[PDB]
Amino acid sequence: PQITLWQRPLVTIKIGGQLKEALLDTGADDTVLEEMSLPGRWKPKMIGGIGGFIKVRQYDQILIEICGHKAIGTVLVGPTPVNIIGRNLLTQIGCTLNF
Amino acid sequence: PQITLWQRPLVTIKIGGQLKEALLDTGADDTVLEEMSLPGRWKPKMIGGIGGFIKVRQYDQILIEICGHKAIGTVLVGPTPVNIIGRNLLTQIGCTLNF
Ligand SMILES: CC(C)CN(C[C@@H](O)[C@H](Cc1ccccc1)NC(=O)O[C@H]1CO[C@H]2OCC[C@H]21)S(=O)(=O)c1ccc(C(N)=O)cc1
Repeated sequence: PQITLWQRPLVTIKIGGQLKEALLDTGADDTVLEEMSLPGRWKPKMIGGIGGFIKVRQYDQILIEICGHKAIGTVLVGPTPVNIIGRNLLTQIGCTLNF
Repeated sequence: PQITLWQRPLVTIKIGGQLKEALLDTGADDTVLEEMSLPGRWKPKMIGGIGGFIKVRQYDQILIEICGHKAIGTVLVGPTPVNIIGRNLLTQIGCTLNF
Protein backbone atom coordinates (compact mmCIF):
# COMPACT_ATOMS: atom_id res chain seq x y z
CA PRO A 1 0.00 0.00 0.00
CA GLN A 2 0.76 3.71 -0.21
CA ILE A 3 0.12 5.35 3.21
CA THR A 4 -0.35 9.16 3.63
CA LEU A 5 0.57 10.77 6.94
CA TRP A 6 -2.50 12.77 7.93
CA GLN A 7 -3.08 10.13 10.62
CA ARG A 8 -0.65 7.86 12.47
CA PRO A 9 0.59 5.07 10.17
CA LEU A 10 -0.78 2.25 12.36
CA VAL A 11 -0.76 -1.25 10.90
CA THR A 12 -1.80 -4.69 12.21
CA ILE A 13 1.07 -7.10 12.98
CA LYS A 14 1.05 -10.74 13.94
CA ILE A 15 3.90 -11.75 16.24
CA GLY A 16 4.36 -14.71 18.60
CA GLY A 17 0.89 -15.87 17.50
CA GLN A 18 -0.68 -12.61 18.78
CA LEU A 19 -2.32 -9.76 16.92
CA LYS A 20 -1.23 -6.19 17.74
CA GLU A 21 -1.19 -2.68 16.24
CA ALA A 22 2.10 -0.90 15.70
CA LEU A 23 3.28 2.33 14.23
CA LEU A 24 5.42 2.38 11.03
CA ASP A 25 8.19 4.55 12.36
CA THR A 26 10.97 5.75 10.07
CA GLY A 27 12.55 7.56 13.01
CA ALA A 28 13.27 4.30 14.86
CA ASP A 29 16.36 2.24 14.02
CA ASP A 30 14.89 -0.87 15.62
CA THR A 31 11.51 -2.35 16.43
CA VAL A 32 10.26 -1.93 20.01
CA LEU A 33 7.14 -3.63 21.36
CA GLU A 34 5.28 -3.19 24.62
CA GLU A 35 5.60 -5.95 27.16
CA MET A 36 4.35 -9.24 25.64
CA SER A 37 5.11 -12.95 25.86
CA LEU A 38 7.67 -14.09 23.25
CA PRO A 39 9.10 -17.61 22.69
CA GLY A 40 12.89 -17.03 22.53
CA ARG A 41 15.85 -16.58 24.82
CA TRP A 42 16.72 -12.82 25.04
CA LYS A 43 19.51 -10.34 26.00
CA PRO A 44 19.28 -7.19 28.17
CA LYS A 45 19.77 -3.90 26.42
CA MET A 46 19.22 -0.15 26.89
CA ILE A 47 17.56 2.08 24.29
CA GLY A 48 17.20 5.83 24.36
CA GLY A 49 14.60 8.11 22.96
CA ILE A 50 13.05 11.45 23.53
CA GLY A 51 12.83 11.51 27.32
CA GLY A 52 15.67 9.18 28.31
CA PHE A 53 16.05 5.51 28.20
CA ILE A 54 14.24 2.26 28.87
CA LYS A 55 15.51 -1.28 29.56
CA VAL A 56 14.46 -3.82 26.89
CA ARG A 57 14.80 -7.54 26.23
CA GLN A 58 16.44 -8.13 22.87
CA TYR A 59 15.04 -11.08 20.87
CA ASP A 60 16.83 -11.96 17.68
CA GLN A 61 15.46 -13.65 14.52
CA ILE A 62 11.80 -13.14 15.53
CA LEU A 63 9.12 -13.54 12.76
CA ILE A 64 6.66 -10.64 12.28
CA GLU A 65 3.89 -10.34 9.69
CA ILE A 66 3.31 -6.62 9.08
CA CYS A 67 0.09 -6.13 7.10
CA GLY A 68 0.61 -9.64 5.67
CA HIS A 69 4.29 -9.15 4.76
CA LYS A 70 6.68 -11.42 6.62
CA ALA A 71 9.94 -10.15 8.07
CA ILE A 72 12.45 -11.75 10.42
CA GLY A 73 14.66 -9.71 12.71
CA THR A 74 15.42 -8.20 16.03
CA VAL A 75 12.61 -7.19 18.22
CA LEU A 76 13.13 -5.26 21.48
CA VAL A 77 10.54 -5.75 24.18
CA GLY A 78 9.87 -3.33 26.98
CA PRO A 79 8.12 -0.33 28.45
CA THR A 80 7.58 1.70 25.25
CA PRO A 81 4.31 3.68 25.26
CA VAL A 82 3.57 2.53 21.68
CA ASN A 83 4.49 -0.49 19.57
CA ILE A 84 6.96 0.75 16.97
CA ILE A 85 8.10 -0.94 13.75
CA GLY A 86 11.60 0.35 13.03
CA ARG A 87 13.78 0.51 10.00
CA ASN A 88 15.26 -2.91 10.72
CA LEU A 89 11.92 -4.44 9.68
CA LEU A 90 10.69 -1.67 7.31
CA THR A 91 13.53 -2.39 4.89
CA GLN A 92 12.41 -6.04 4.63
CA ILE A 93 8.88 -5.25 3.66
CA GLY A 94 10.14 -2.78 1.03
CA CYS A 95 8.89 0.32 2.77
CA THR A 96 10.07 3.67 1.33
CA LEU A 97 9.42 7.37 1.93
CA ASN A 98 8.32 9.32 -1.11
CA PHE A 99 8.00 13.04 -1.61
CA PRO B 1 12.63 12.17 -3.89
CA GLN B 2 12.05 8.52 -3.05
CA ILE B 3 14.01 7.52 0.11
CA THR B 4 14.77 3.87 1.15
CA LEU B 5 15.31 3.06 4.83
CA TRP B 6 18.63 1.19 5.02
CA GLN B 7 20.08 4.30 6.64
CA ARG B 8 18.43 6.99 8.75
CA PRO B 9 16.29 9.32 6.59
CA LEU B 10 18.22 12.51 7.37
CA VAL B 11 17.53 15.63 5.33
CA THR B 12 18.84 19.17 5.51
CA ILE B 13 16.35 21.80 6.75
CA LYS B 14 16.59 25.58 6.87
CA ILE B 15 14.76 27.11 9.82
CA GLY B 16 15.22 30.48 11.46
CA GLY B 17 17.94 31.29 8.92
CA GLN B 18 19.99 28.31 10.18
CA LEU B 19 20.90 25.05 8.46
CA LYS B 20 20.33 21.81 10.39
CA GLU B 21 19.91 18.08 9.68
CA ALA B 22 16.74 16.37 10.86
CA LEU B 23 15.21 12.93 10.71
CA LEU B 24 12.04 12.36 8.62
CA ASP B 25 10.03 10.60 11.27
CA THR B 26 6.61 9.05 10.54
CA GLY B 27 6.38 7.97 14.17
CA ALA B 28 6.33 11.55 15.42
CA ASP B 29 3.09 13.50 15.46
CA ASP B 30 4.88 16.85 15.75
CA THR B 31 8.26 18.33 14.83
CA VAL B 32 10.84 18.56 17.65
CA LEU B 33 14.18 20.35 17.29
CA GLU B 34 17.14 20.58 19.60
CA GLU B 35 17.74 23.77 21.46
CA MET B 36 18.08 26.59 18.97
CA SER B 37 17.38 30.30 18.70
CA LEU B 38 13.98 30.90 17.13
CA PRO B 39 12.26 34.23 16.46
CA GLY B 40 9.02 34.94 18.34
CA ARG B 41 6.46 34.11 21.03
CA TRP B 42 6.13 30.52 22.35
CA LYS B 43 4.17 28.44 24.89
CA PRO B 44 5.41 25.79 27.39
CA LYS B 45 4.44 22.20 26.67
CA MET B 46 5.47 18.65 27.59
CA ILE B 47 5.89 15.80 25.18
CA GLY B 48 6.42 12.14 25.91
CA GLY B 49 8.44 9.57 24.05
CA ILE B 50 10.10 6.29 24.70
CA GLY B 51 11.79 7.04 28.03
CA GLY B 52 9.49 9.69 29.48
CA PHE B 53 8.75 13.31 28.84
CA ILE B 54 10.69 16.46 27.99
CA LYS B 55 9.62 20.09 28.39
CA VAL B 56 9.56 22.00 25.08
CA ARG B 57 8.72 25.49 23.82
CA GLN B 58 5.89 25.47 21.31
CA TYR B 59 6.30 27.86 18.33
CA ASP B 60 3.38 28.16 15.92
CA GLN B 61 3.44 29.14 12.26
CA ILE B 62 7.18 28.66 11.85
CA LEU B 63 8.59 28.37 8.32
CA ILE B 64 10.83 25.36 7.53
CA GLU B 65 12.39 24.38 4.22
CA ILE B 66 12.88 20.59 4.12
CA CYS B 67 14.95 19.48 1.14
CA GLY B 68 13.98 22.79 -0.53
CA HIS B 69 10.25 22.22 0.16
CA LYS B 70 8.56 24.94 2.20
CA ALA B 71 6.18 24.18 5.09
CA ILE B 72 4.75 26.27 7.91
CA GLY B 73 3.61 24.78 11.19
CA THR B 74 4.22 24.03 14.80
CA VAL B 75 7.74 23.45 15.86
CA LEU B 76 8.63 22.25 19.38
CA VAL B 77 12.03 23.16 20.77
CA GLY B 78 13.79 21.37 23.55
CA PRO B 79 16.12 18.66 24.77
CA THR B 80 15.40 16.01 22.12
CA PRO B 81 18.49 13.90 21.30
CA VAL B 82 17.88 14.37 17.54
CA ASN B 83 16.01 16.87 15.35
CA ILE B 84 12.78 15.21 14.24
CA ILE B 85 10.43 16.25 11.41
CA GLY B 86 6.98 14.99 12.35
CA ARG B 87 3.81 14.30 10.50
CA ASN B 88 2.58 17.85 11.02
CA LEU B 89 5.14 18.97 8.46
CA LEU B 90 5.57 15.71 6.47
CA THR B 91 1.99 16.04 5.20
CA GLN B 92 2.78 19.52 3.80
CA ILE B 93 5.71 18.40 1.73
CA GLY B 94 3.62 15.52 0.33
CA CYS B 95 5.52 12.79 2.04
CA THR B 96 4.10 9.22 1.88
CA LEU B 97 5.04 5.72 3.02
CA ASN B 98 5.00 3.05 0.33
CA PHE B 99 5.40 -0.71 0.37
C1 LIG C 1 13.32 10.05 18.88
C2 LIG C 1 13.41 9.15 17.69
C3 LIG C 1 14.77 9.43 17.04
C4 LIG C 1 13.45 7.69 18.17
N1 LIG C 1 12.08 7.23 18.51
C5 LIG C 1 11.21 6.83 17.37
C6 LIG C 1 10.11 7.89 17.25
O1 LIG C 1 9.34 7.81 16.10
C7 LIG C 1 9.13 8.01 18.42
C8 LIG C 1 8.17 6.83 18.44
C9 LIG C 1 7.21 6.99 19.61
C10 LIG C 1 7.70 6.88 20.92
C11 LIG C 1 6.83 7.04 22.01
C12 LIG C 1 5.49 7.31 21.79
C13 LIG C 1 4.98 7.41 20.51
C14 LIG C 1 5.83 7.25 19.42
N2 LIG C 1 8.39 9.23 18.21
C15 LIG C 1 8.32 10.18 19.22
O2 LIG C 1 9.11 10.22 20.16
O3 LIG C 1 7.56 11.31 18.94
C16 LIG C 1 7.35 12.31 19.86
C17 LIG C 1 7.30 13.62 19.13
O4 LIG C 1 6.04 13.49 18.51
C18 LIG C 1 5.18 12.82 19.39
O5 LIG C 1 4.30 11.89 18.85
C19 LIG C 1 4.78 10.59 19.22
C20 LIG C 1 5.32 10.89 20.66
C21 LIG C 1 5.99 12.20 20.42
S1 LIG C 1 12.11 6.16 19.81
O6 LIG C 1 12.51 6.93 20.95
O7 LIG C 1 10.78 5.60 20.01
C22 LIG C 1 13.26 4.83 19.53
C23 LIG C 1 14.52 4.99 20.11
C24 LIG C 1 15.51 4.04 19.93
C25 LIG C 1 15.18 2.95 19.13
C26 LIG C 1 16.26 1.91 18.96
N3 LIG C 1 17.38 1.76 19.84
O8 LIG C 1 16.16 1.18 18.02
C27 LIG C 1 13.89 2.81 18.53
C28 LIG C 1 12.87 3.78 18.69
